[PDB]
Amino acid sequence: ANSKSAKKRAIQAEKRRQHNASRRSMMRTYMKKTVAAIEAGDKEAATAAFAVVTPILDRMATKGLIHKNKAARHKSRFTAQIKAL
Amino acid sequence: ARYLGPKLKLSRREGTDLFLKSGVRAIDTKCKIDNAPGVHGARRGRLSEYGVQLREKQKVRRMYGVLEKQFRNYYKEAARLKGNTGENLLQLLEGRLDNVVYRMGFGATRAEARQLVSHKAILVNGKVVNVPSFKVAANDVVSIREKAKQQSRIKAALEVAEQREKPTWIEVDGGKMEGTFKRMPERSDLSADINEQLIVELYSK
Amino acid sequence: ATINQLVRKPRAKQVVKSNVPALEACPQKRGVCTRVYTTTPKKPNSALRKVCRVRLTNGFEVTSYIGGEGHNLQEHSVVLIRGGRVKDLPGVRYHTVRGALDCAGVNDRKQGRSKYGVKRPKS
Amino acid sequence: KRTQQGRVVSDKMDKSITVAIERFVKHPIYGKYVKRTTKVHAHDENNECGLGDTVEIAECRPLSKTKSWTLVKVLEKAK
Amino acid sequence: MVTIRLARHGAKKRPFYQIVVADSRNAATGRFIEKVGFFNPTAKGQEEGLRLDLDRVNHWVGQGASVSDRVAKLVKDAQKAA
RNA sequence: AAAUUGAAGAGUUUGAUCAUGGCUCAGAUUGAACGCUGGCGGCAGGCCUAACACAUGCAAGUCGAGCGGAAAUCGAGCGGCGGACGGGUGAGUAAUGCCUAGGAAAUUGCCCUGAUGUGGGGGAUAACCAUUGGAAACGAUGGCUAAUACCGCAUGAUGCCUACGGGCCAAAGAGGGGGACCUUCGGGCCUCUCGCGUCAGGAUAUGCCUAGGUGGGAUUAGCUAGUUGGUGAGGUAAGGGCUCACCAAGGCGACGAUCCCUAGCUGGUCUGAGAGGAUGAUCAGCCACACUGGAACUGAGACACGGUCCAGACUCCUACGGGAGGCAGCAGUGGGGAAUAUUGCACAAUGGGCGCAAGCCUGAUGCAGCCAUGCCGCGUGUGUGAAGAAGGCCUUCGGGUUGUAAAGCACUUUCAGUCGUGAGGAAGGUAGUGUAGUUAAUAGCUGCAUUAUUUGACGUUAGCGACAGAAGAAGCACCGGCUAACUCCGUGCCAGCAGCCGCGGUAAUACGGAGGGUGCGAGCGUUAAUCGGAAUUACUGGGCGUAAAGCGCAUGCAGGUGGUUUGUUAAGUCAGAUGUGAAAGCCCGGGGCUCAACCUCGGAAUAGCAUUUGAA
Repeated sequence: ANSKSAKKRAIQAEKRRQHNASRRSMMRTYMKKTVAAIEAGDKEAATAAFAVVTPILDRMATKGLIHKNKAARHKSRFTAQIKAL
Repeated sequence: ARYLGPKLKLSRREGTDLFLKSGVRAIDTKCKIDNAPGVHGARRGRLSEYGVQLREKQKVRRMYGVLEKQFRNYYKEAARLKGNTGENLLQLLEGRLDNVVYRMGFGATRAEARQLVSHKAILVNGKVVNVPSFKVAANDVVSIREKAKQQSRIKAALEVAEQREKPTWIEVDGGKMEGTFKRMPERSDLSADINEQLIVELYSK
Repeated sequence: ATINQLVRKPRAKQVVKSNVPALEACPQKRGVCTRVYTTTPKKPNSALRKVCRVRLTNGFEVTSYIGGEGHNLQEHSVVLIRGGRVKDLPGVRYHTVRGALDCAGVNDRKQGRSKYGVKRPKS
Repeated sequence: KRTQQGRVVSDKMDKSITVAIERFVKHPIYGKYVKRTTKVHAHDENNECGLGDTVEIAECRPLSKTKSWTLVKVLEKAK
Repeated sequence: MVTIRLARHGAKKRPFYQIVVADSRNAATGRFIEKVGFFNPTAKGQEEGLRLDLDRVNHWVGQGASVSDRVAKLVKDAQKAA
């Protein structure tokens, strides 16, 4: 990068990438836990996992890591998919 | 540019008087007017329609001392303007300041008129105009700056213009050395020797 | 032609052709003379007409006329060519611009000098 | 309610009518009025319509790659 | 954001400004939303120095349009004109 | 009121003719080039080629009122915001773009409006210090520390999910001032300012969809298999084969699919009586691209010109281990080319970024330089002047002509020159003071005035005066016909000319010179190129017995067209309304520059499309 500012932006963007990746990774891990249980079939364990993920999804939506709409989608789908069990 | 070269030569080609000298001596006494310029001057015959048109166009240009690019623009305006393209063209040429200071008599020729205009001798509505081709409108007052009110060429030219017929569309107090362009001339007011029709026709050809 | 015929297949625009294809729609073109020779006109006409084969910058080889009396063009002269058929000479579609690059003005021309590259006589 | 009428011209797709809409246009050059045809894949939920039927369709959201029209009403069924 | 600002037209040494509503991100002399007036800084004779449709100005300000300092001063001048 | 007033032909086929029919010419135009020539000004324009390669400088920063600090009110650092704009280019793209008109399934930083909050905690980390790797680039290791950096917890509904019934989610302080109450005298405490969260509207911006329109080729007729549709899942801001699995066999195409060639699109521009034709510089809108190819990251927004990563070609540095770079930003260089400019000045103005502001930054932009590249204006003198000078040229040797031309004699002095004067572009900034709001407040803050003071790159500015003197300022093409303008010499089918027809082989108005003339004029010619003329692709507006042209004849699908009549419908048609058809341009009226170009106000126009109401 030519300018000092460009060089900084690059550094910052890296730290943010690392941060976002960690958070995304986690939110995904907790989503996979719901998905696992809905696939296994366990209407209890599914709701349990879903209670862990709901805050995370809503938090990450406000903190920008995902959109509100994406949180809604996952929550809505997951709810149907458990109720379905 | 302005055509700077021998004047009567032009009149000889056009076969007429263009008034390029003050009319103190008759054009015939200063030149062989009935012969064209040059060694083939006493040999005139068939001109084409094109030549006939061309001559008429040149007659009018040379009278008013306008070059082609300007003259063609005048035609374009005369056309754009409402009504008679031929008449419009003449009233455009007649509305020029260098012509208007000639018609009033401040200049003995249209070329002296132009020098007067260029050299900042002339006011229009009390402002100094030194553009020959400025379009004097109706009820405009062309005057002479107090500086130039003492130029004897001007006094001269007033008495030269006494020798001509008066413009009935221009009023002049030559004592106060100011004139009013009362109104634009009609076709009837001007020379009927001019066939404007041919010039319109030339600029379709 | 009926309207319905014209609706089915409209009237065809006509492909025009350039007489000066080598210029490639440029006003002039530089080339190097490969041969400077003379050729005889098509008959009714009789002369020895000074021409040059020229390799242009766009890689065309063309024959250009060398107009006016006398010229200084050897093989390897760098000339500018313009458009212009010579009616007499079948093949010649270009003129060599006299008075431009290695081509010199026609010596001791005094009318139409600009066409032949000759400067104004110091009077 | 800017709908467009037309005629079913295929029905072989599941839940999809191809409908041929027909415009009568003055020719830009030659002045003659000319039949021109827009085909427009519409959506038919119930597989109601059949090849030949005259239907009224309406523009909607994209329902597939090529379907952004929907069957309003069948106007006249085929012989 | 939407801004009310001067857009230079006219000729070299003879600026003539259109007062325009525009997205700020545009070039001042490019894509504008609405022309709301003009400002001739060197107007003579009968030629108006400042036309400005204050109603339209207010409309846009009420929708969160900024005004440039210059247009802000011409708004005052158009109000001392009213 | 007006928004127009518009339409020319000629040459050449023959012994001659009339037709047919090419070819050619006169016009207008230009991002031109070239030749000759060249004074000034105004306003525009200026790599069309090599999306070739690029030396050098510069084109994106800013904030100390976020933070620890301190190298010298500020470097470096953290953090915020910007860097997605502005600027460039047209390579790709023939429709995933553009234009027009709709649509539904979206998001949208900054801004505005409204409503709500903003509690209580935590762990880090750069800078720094210590040590150490490296030639450098760039690192490493160990301590240290702050925040509007980051994280949890609390809290939140008019948010989101939920069939309920419920469940779930965030945030940040900083600065100015101060009455009283407090004060461990730090501050709490009040008020205002600038910030912080969430939600809802608005605005703006953008994504997505549809229809119609938007080159050439049929000596390119089949094309497609995530292909076309369905179901479900995933995925997205959002609908959707967007993706996958599965089911079905669809889909497109002679109203030209597919393929190939070419190409950024539009407003417009040029030409044209128009209908058309041609075109897409400058200006403005949209799109695409950024050494080539790929990729995402960060973010409201990028798959990012001056960011990241990877691969590649190239260039460079290297201490051989390893590094560095991307002018299609502005100047500029080389190269290519017929051909296209300064390594300028300034942020004064208009904007843009950041900032409470002051400001800082800004090759955007304003200006300046260069070039007759274009348009427009002006000048290069005016009048008088016959011996009709001389000289040149011609001559019937009489004369004619150059030519009132020159000289001479009176004048004038624009513009150049010199010296002076001298607008306008400037809005603001700062500091007082007062006021009027806020507020506990004669504080602070914000506005309004008012005083003082400061802000112009252009710039020795335009504009004006004053001088002195015609003084400093004219070419270029042409003169056989077309086509305005003719003679004499030289030449002798040579030399040469030429757009076409042709000209030249001894009295050449065609070659070359001269005299004279014609046209145009700071230009004039040539070449290239577009339209015109060309009714010569004919819709307007042509033809086919013999000039080019009726299929050898027929049958016939698609298509085209279709008798009479009633009713109905209203698709075509017609009329009107509404929305839209950007601005600029064009046109008509004005207005402003001494005029003009140019700038500018209003209108007309945008012949269309959508919706809608009528007529039949």
